[PDB]
Amino acid sequence: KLSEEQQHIIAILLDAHHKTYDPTYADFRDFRPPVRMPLSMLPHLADLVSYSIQKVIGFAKMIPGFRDLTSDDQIVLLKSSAIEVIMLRSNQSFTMDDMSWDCGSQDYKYDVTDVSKAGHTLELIEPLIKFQVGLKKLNLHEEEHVLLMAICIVSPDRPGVQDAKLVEAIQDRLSNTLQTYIRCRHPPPGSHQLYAKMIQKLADLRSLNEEHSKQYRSLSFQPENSMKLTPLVLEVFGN
Amino acid sequence: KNHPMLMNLLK
Ligand SMILES: C=C1/C(=C\C=C2/CCC[C@]3(C)[C@@H]([C@H](C)CCCC(C)(C)O)CC[C@@H]23)C[C@@H](O)C[C@@H]1O
Repeated sequence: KLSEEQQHIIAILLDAHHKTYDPTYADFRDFRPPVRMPLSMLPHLADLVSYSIQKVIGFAKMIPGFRDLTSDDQIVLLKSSAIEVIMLRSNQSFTMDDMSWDCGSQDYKYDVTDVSKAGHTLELIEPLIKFQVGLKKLNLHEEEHVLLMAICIVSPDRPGVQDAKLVEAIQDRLSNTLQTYIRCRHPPPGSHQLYAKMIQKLADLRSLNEEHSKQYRSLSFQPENSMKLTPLVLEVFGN
Repeated sequence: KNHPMLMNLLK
């Protein structure tokens, strides 16, 4: 069975997610508008990403144990995982119907061609789409989804982590909660090797992270592209 | 180093 501590952890992570992910996408109006006539989708998508960093941080703060870490380690962890959690949380809007991210209206519906209109290439976009499909196929329960995001954030192997023993202990408590949840609450056949398939997604995210960071570096070396970013995006991703 | 915005958002 799920212990009462494990039930608590799930309860908090569900709530923390409901409080940082608005499924009506109402705030999207406040973004610089999408242009599909260059890098015409860069202003819109930088604002979307910037907004999403803030939400990921809000989610992170509420992870049981996260607040016992130093502010230094909190920083390393959020800085390296932000892109990954944005990719994960975006699965909620992703749809296999047309391989797009559907945020409630045609204006806020993003496809392969919109992402390339933000200065990215297929070297990132094709594996990102593949990631989104494989993840959607897992048909995760909300409980598994929020647990996966939290485990991704609290990873002990990120470069620059000082107290790695403590980061691993916080994560172990989440990993164990996830494994037990799958065994007690996820009925076969869906549950088939479900944990190991979720952990593999965390591997895939490392590759996507490395490729995004490479193209981000190339995109942002140009001061005219950098001008189109936000201060938070520049602080978190670089330069 | 120096992440003043990230540090503000964290608390
Ligand atoms: C964000 C969210 C959403 C979509 C994410 C997407 C679709 C458009 C392209 C994105 C933003 C990818 C881009 C490769 C990132 C580019 C960023 C930059 C231009 C700065 O290098 C990563 C995740 C993709 C919508 C909603 O699910 C909220 C979530 O929070």
